[PDB]
Amino acid sequence: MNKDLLKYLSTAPVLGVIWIAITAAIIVEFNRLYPDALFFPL
Amino acid sequence: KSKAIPFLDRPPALDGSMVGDVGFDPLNISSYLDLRWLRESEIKHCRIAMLAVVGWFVQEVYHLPNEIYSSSVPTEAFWKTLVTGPMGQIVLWTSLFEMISTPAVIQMLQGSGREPGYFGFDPLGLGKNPELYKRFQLSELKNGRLAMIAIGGLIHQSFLTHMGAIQQ
Amino acid sequence: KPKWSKALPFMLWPQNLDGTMAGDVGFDPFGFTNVFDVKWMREAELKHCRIAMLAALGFIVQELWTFPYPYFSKVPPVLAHDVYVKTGGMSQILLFVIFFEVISLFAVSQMMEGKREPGVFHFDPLGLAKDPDTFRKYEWSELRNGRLAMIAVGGFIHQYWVTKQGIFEQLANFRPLS
Amino acid sequence: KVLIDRNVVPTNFEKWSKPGHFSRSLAKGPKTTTWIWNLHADAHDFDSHTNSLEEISRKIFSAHFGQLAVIFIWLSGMYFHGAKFSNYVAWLNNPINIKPSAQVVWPIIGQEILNADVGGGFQGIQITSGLFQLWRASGITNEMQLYVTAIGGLFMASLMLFAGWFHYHKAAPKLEWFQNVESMLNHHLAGLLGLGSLGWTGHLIHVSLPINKLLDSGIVPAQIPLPHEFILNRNLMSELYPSFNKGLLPFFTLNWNEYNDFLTFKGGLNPVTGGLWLTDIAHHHLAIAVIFIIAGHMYRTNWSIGHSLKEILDAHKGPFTGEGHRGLFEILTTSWHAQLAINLAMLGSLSIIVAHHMYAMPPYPYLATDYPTQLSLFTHHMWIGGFCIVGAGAHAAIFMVRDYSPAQNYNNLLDRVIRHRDAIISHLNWVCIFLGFHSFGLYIHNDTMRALGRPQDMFSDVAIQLQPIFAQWIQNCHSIAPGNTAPNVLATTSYVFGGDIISVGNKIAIMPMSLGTADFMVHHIHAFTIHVTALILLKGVLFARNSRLIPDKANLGFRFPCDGPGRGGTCQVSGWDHVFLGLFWMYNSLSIVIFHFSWKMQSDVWGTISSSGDISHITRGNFAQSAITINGWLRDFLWAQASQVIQSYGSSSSAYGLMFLGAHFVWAFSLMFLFSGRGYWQELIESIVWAHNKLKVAPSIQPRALSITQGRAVGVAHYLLGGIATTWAFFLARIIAIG
Amino acid sequence: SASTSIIFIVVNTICIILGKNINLAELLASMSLGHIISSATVIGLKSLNII
Ligand code: CLA
Ligand code: CLA
Ligand code: CLA
Ligand code: CLA
Ligand SMILES: CC1=C(/C=C/C(C)=C/C=C/C(C)=C/C=C/C=C(C)/C=C/C=C(C)/C=C/C2=C(C)C[C@@H](O)CC2(C)C)C(C)(C)C[C@H](O)C1
Ligand SMILES: CC1=C(/C=C/C(C)=C/C=C/C(C)=C/C=C/C=C(C)/C=C/C=C(C)/C=C/C2=C(C)C[C@@H](O)CC2(C)C)C(C)(C)C[C@H](O)C1
Ligand SMILES: COC1=C(OC)C(=O)C(C/C=C(\C)CC/C=C(\C)CC/C=C(\C)CCC=C(C)C)=C(C)C1=O
Ligand code: SF4
Repeated sequence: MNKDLLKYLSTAPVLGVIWIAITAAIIVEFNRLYPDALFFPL
Repeated sequence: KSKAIPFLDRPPALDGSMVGDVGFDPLNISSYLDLRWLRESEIKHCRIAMLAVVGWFVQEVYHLPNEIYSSSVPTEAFWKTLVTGPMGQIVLWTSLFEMISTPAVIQMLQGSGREPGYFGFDPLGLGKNPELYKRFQLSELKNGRLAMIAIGGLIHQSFLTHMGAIQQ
Repeated sequence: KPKWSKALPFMLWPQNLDGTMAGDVGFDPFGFTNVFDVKWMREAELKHCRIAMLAALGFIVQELWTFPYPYFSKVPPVLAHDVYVKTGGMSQILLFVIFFEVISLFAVSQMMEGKREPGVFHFDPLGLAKDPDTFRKYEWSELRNGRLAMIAVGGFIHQYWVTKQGIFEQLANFRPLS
Repeated sequence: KVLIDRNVVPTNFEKWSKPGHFSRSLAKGPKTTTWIWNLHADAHDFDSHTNSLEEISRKIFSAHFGQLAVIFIWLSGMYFHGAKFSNYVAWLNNPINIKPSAQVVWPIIGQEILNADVGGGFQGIQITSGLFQLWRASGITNEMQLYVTAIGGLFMASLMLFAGWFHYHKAAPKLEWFQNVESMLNHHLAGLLGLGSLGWTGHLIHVSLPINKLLDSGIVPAQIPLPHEFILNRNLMSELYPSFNKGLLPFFTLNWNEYNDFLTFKGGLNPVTGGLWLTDIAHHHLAIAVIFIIAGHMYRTNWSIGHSLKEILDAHKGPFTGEGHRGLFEILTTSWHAQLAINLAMLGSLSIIVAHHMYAMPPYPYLATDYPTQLSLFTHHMWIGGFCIVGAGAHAAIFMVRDYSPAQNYNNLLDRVIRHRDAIISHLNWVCIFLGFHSFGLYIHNDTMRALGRPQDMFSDVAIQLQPIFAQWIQNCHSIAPGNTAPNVLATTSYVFGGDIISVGNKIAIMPMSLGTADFMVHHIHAFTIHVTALILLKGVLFARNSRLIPDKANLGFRFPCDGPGRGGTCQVSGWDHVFLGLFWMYNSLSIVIFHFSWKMQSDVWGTISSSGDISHITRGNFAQSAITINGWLRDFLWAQASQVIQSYGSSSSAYGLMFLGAHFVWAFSLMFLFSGRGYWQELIESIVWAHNKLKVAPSIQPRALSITQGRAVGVAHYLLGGIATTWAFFLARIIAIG
Repeated sequence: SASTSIIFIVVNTICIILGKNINLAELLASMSLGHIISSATVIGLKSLNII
């Protein structure tokens, strides 16, 4: 893959957005599949 | 000068090169629009007219099967074939050709060297001889110029009347 | 190169079509290769060629034969799309097309860097074109068959939408339009 | 002449990983976090990147294609949401009893509550953009037509994105091309506006007219022929509009009166839909098309005929104005900022005209009795107008700092304005004080008198009257004009001036708006707030280059925080700082305009009618007696109408409750930036940096407090966002409940 | 009709005569102004049922 493009994908805002979006997705998907966890079940 | 109008002067743009140049441009529109553009347009009108003239006559005599194709009066033939299909096709396939022709007109004006009206269509090899080519070009233009006026009559006569040319 | 286009004698040979590639008869009137890279366009051309050829043959064979199980069961090709979306068979094909296309992403980037020729995957298991001259001959056939299949597939799908007949059903009867 | 340079700029990603490549100052890279902010702030300040006017012009032209691409994607999205995620078709069938919706939320963390019961078996967010009414007027009757329009939008977006790339990287026009202002005007008048209007007339006559006539007669949408049927089968048209039997012969022979069935001059409103007659709209567009195509033959291009703009300007000079308009042609063909200033002023002013004209002469079917849409459209277009006007001030000031020269402006109108700037600003200062006292002062008088139990001493309709007699007289002229000064018009331009109560369903579409003391008072508030906004912006422009306080201000530039604590203190002298202050006053001004609109319409226009004919207004005519004190606005407007938004939790309007609070938060947060200064913050950051250094986790890009100017920018941006979004939530929650 | 054509011939002729090889831009400009003036005249007279 093109090195200049890869360098662009490594810039702070691009990595910032991608990483936050993945994190946000993980939280969304946990809450979509295991909803309403007010506490750890034990 | 000007052979056609000997009392009026020659059109400045019309030097004496193109075929069918008898110095006929009273309005001198060749000074305002490019002559290659005008000739390209003239030949296109010629060739459409000539086909349309023979179309006018032959449609009287013979017809294809199906009621849509059976209409002696050429003006009436349009209406029954408009929404049906045939005129959709004629438009479509001529549009295709014109879409391909559009960039050729552009690069002519830029200066490719393409003469106006040349599509290089000579299967039988008529006008391979330079001498024959020239006289063939004049006749095309003469006959086309004549057909342009002729098709005008056929249509306008058919408006006045309500039959074809052979019927009238 | 021959100055005037071969396919269009009244138009100049496209400036960025050099005459060397297979399929080149100087046909680019709209001048796509003036602005876009020919390598990119050829990459695309061959991908469409190869997908269409598979499609053309698929349409033909599916109407003449299907696998002898009820899960398959004869349908018209165009309708089969929605049949197998429901079963999950179409998602399976999508799974492996995605896989190959994500890999191809790297191939296309390396092509644009000049490290790979458009359309080349070095795929010749049976070794039908070990000779350079047979390879160039077959390059032309691939393009010609591929270009034909691209249009042909257009025919099949549209004629079905109109006639509501298969390929061979229509050739058996051949009823004209209204 | 077409003048272009080819293959100018290579296309690769090399510079994408080199932030701030475009600027000499930024290309060296950061030493400090200030650099990160500067990168964004300077990205589109193209004339700060280069001195070449040609280079600047090329970037602008290409950026414009970028904007158009974005607008096509947005437009495409609206159509696609219409096709895929809306109750458009259901609404089409029953527009009085279905609320429009074209946004549906996914069921996550309980947010599906927001899918409201809008009717037609549908659940979704109720929209207020007016798209459904637009699409109905266009003759769209099914989701297929919306899908295809959406796809066409994506095609256009891609075409704009290509043109942007092409005209920057591959075929960039030369400066001489851009300076062809005579040719540009001819094409934009005749071509863009003229042919645009003619083309739309074509749609109206051939598609909108028939479909809407059939819809209004009560034909079911699915039973109406598709648009092309009306074109191919003329008899379908001639059934509806008999003049179509005569074809185009009346046009070419100037028997235009033959077309008086589909080209009308009715006035008033369609009684079925409560919108303007489409036959009037068709005639409007045909007339406009003709005028514009003629207008676009004014200027000289490649032939002998036409005017030179320079020659016109140079002739207009009189005994009061020195060299007159001499030198303006040079300004307006060498300064993009000067062009932007004019064009923002006019575009903004136009948006405001659109707001007023669309509520009073509702052009779409079922717009007038969609109260949420009426309120939303007026408010939206007022805001857009305000922001553009403040922008005009910004770009007028930038011109004065960067592009003005004395040699170009010797004793012309521009020079003569700046040579009496003290006379202009002193008088505007006075008129603002006068207006302030004699507008707001009347409310304070009234509050005091009513609190003291002296209603007889108030300015009111039932005490000391201040009747807007001139406005009342104009209303009367407009009401009697049909068949008089407008003899061939059948009905009023607007029922707002007088005449009938138009109703659709049992909802009032439009009716006469009485003007009394409360109307007089609020009009002088608008005069006041607009004059002050003008004062601030005008002062910024006229003192951008220098003042008695700072003789060399232009050398400091457009955007600088101050010139130090000396001379008494010089904070906020720059042109930029006048825009900053002007934004708050524009905000103040337009807030009162939209509040006036909201309350007046609910009190005196919108409501229900009985069969007997008894009007019941949403707030029951309380405006006359309540809108003449500040307490009345606080109580009968803010407190009373906030009941909807404030009681929205646990319902489909709960999003508005949340946005209302969220917007109050953002507003208050803005005050941290506006009231503080960076000296405090830079010191605080020093202690925090100490802790990071101690733990070996300090960044190499050193943390800095925001610049003085950025502090101000952040402050005003949060103030506006918070303030405007609060009103948005307030308005929508209210009007969706009661309207 | 004659009256329509007469007004057109006369008005457009005056536009050519007062317009001052031939210059086609000037001719087209003159005829265009002639059409505008002629159209408004005809339509006007028609409205007064004179023509
Ligand atoms: C590489 C591993 C792999 C695996 C595990 C699967 C698994 C499946 N495929 Mg998929 N598929 C694959 C690759 C794979 N596929 C590839 C490369 C393609 C070409 C794009 C497809 C195209 C495809 C289509 C069009 C469809 C499937 C379907 C299926 C499902 C059939 C369910 C069933 O009832 O089986 C029944 C199985 C048998 C009766 C036994 C068959 C034995 C064969 C030889 C398979 C064993 C292969 C084994 C994993 C590897 C080598 C074995 C060894 C002997 C050499 C199953 C989930 C179908 C589906 O979606 O059903 C709902 C379906 O319609 N696949
Ligand atoms: C398709 C690939 C492509 C590539 C590789 C290039 C490459 C280049 N362009 Mg070109 N350009 C392109 C397409 C492309 N462009 C298109 C489509 C346009 C029309 C807009 C342009 C118009 C253009 C201009 C006017 C300029 C360039 C310039 C450049 C150079 C610098 C770009 C840079 O560093 O900023 C990278 C910037 C970005 C990645 C951001 C772009 C943002 C886009 C345009 C809008 C985003 C949408 C929206 C605002 C998002 C909002 C989100 C929301 C949260 C608010 C670089 C050689 C500049 C130069 O200096 O050359 C000498 C320059 O001035 N380009
Ligand atoms: C008929 C001629 C014509 C037309 C229609 C336009 C239209 C436009 N020009 Mg202008 N322009 C023209 C001639 C024309 N120009 C000439 C001769 C010059 C040189 C003197 C310029 C120099 C110029 C500059 C420097 C700029 C413009 C810009 C614009 C856009 C302004 C923004 C807007 O209103 O969006 C309205 C949007 C639309 C109407 C949708 C897009 C329309 C596309 C481009 C096609 C329109 C024409 C097409 C032939 C119609 C198709 C008909 C169909 C039935 C087949 C607008 C698209 C600005 C711009 O935004 O550039 C990108 C800009 O900066 N123009
Ligand atoms: C056609 C309209 C138009 C155009 C083409 C320009 C063009 C320009 N402006 Mg002008 N301006 C305009 C309208 C316009 N402006 C309007 C309407 C105003 C009043 C607000 C101004 C006031 C103004 C000022 C005060 C200044 C400019 C400046 C500039 C120049 C640089 C802009 C830049 O780099 O910022 C890059 C863009 C950003 C940093 C984006 C910031 C986004 C803000 C905060 C709003 C976002 C809110 C969003 C809508 C909602 C919430 C988002 C969500 C994420 C929470 C550029 C020449 C600057 C200059 O120095 O010129 C020489 C300058 O100082 N403009
Ligand atoms: C200089 C020249 C002179 C000759 C000049 C002379 C007057 C020029 C003659 C040409 C003109 C008048 C013909 C006009 C022809 C106009 C066209 C060609 C008809 C278009 C109709 C369409 C096509 C629409 C029809 C449709 C309608 C809608 C009805 C529908 O039913 C279907 C169709 C059928 C399609 C002389 C005399 C001095 C001699 C000198 O030596 C050389
Ligand atoms: C140059 C050439 C000329 C030819 C020119 C001429 C005009 C060429 C034009 C051919 C075009 C129109 C082909 C168009 C191909 C259309 C495509 C292939 C359609 C894809 C359909 C999809 C694939 C369906 C998806 C479906 C849908 C949508 C939805 C689903 O539910 C179901 C499925 C089933 C998936 C000549 C004639 C002069 C001869 C000369 O010799 C040289
Ligand atoms: C006079 O008014 C003011 C200042 O001076 C004019 C200030 O300076 C500040 C202080 C504010 C600052 C310094 C800006 C805050 C910026 C942020 C949050 C830091 C940005 C950090 C990142 C992008 C990294 C985080 C990474 C991810 C989450 C992915 C305030 C409050 C202020 O009132
Ligand atoms: S307080 Fe700030 S803005 Fe004012 S003079 Fe001092 S440094 Fe400048």
